[PDB]
Amino acid sequence: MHHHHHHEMEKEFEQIDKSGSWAAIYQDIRHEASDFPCRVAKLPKNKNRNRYRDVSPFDHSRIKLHQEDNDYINASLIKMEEAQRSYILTQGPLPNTCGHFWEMVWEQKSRGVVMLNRVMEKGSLKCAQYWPQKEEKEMIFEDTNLKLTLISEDIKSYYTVRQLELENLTTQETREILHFHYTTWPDFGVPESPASFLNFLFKVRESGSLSPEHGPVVVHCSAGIGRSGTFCLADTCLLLMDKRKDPSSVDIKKVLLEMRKFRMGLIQTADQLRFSYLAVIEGAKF
Ligand SMILES: NC(=O)[C@H](Cc1ccc(C2=CC(=O)NS2(=O)=O)cc1)NC(=O)[C@H](Cc1ccccc1)NC(=O)Cc1ccc(C2=CC(=O)NS2(=O)=O)cc1
Ligand SMILES: CCCCCCCCO[C@@H]1O[C@H](CO)[C@@H](O)[C@H](O)[C@H]1O
Repeated sequence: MHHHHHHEMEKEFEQIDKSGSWAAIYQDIRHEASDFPCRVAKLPKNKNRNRYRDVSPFDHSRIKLHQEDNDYINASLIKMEEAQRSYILTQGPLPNTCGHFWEMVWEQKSRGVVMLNRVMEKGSLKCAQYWPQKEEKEMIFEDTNLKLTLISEDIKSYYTVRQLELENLTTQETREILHFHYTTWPDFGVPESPASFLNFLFKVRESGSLSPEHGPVVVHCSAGIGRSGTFCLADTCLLLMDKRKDPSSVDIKKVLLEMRKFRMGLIQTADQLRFSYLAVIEGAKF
């Protein structure tokens, strides 16, 4: 990628931004977004497994738990072919689905978990605390054979990184799970700056949590679509620029619509779309 690519990219952002065109672009994405059945998510017995009735995983891409009783979890597999990366986007676990959440992490062989929301937002519980606190580092999930222990916790200004140990109580196998928690990303909003977001994304990448040597990273916010979608779109577009002969050929609208074939509503505001674009052009420099 040469300087002319950077030039066109930056000029384009400026042109879109100065004319406030994000609004129209975002509307077109919403208007063209695909729709597929969500029959399983809507089954009566799955009512208490969904945080929002208007946010469901499509049947074709939903993540199935390996258990036979009820394999449903509100989670979707976002598989980006050209970029060669898979992500699992899920809702913030409910108190009764924290076990399911870790069963998914175990079954999919994930190494990292990216959390982009806070436990309480706008006065209500938007995500059950599914990881241990300092005073009780050990957790055992009801109706599961999984134990979770907090090994380390590093609290920074805009995010916190944790090392966790997940253990299968039946086989005694233990695995290191990295928790990347962005603690200052407002609901329906954007990160404080492209720099903070990029530092976070790069930290996730450097850990190996996004490598094909491990299962798909699990990403979530409250509904698993707005902030989670922004995070994944930026990472994927960055991947495409590093792989393509001509990085300026990346079509952000096309890429987002492709991701939306896997999970509904990815990116919830025009400003989040704008931020994704900004994060990509800023990250392209690195
Ligand atoms: N759309 C939204 O803002 C959020 C989801 C939403 C939340 C957050 C975000 C995020 C922004 C972000 O930046 N990141 S993010 O976390 O992804 C995006 C979307 N959805 C809602 O608030 C909807 C009510 C609604 C429906 C349609 C349109 C508007 C409101 N509320 C519910 O679904 C609660 C509810 C769930 C099940 C039932 C039930 C029906 C039933 O039949 N039985 S029941 O279980 O009681 C009844 C109520
Ligand atoms: C997510 C980041 C996507 C970056 C895609 C940038 C595509 C640049 O596109 C180019 O921008 C130039 C400057 O306006 C125009 O003159 C060119 O005709 C146009 O093809």
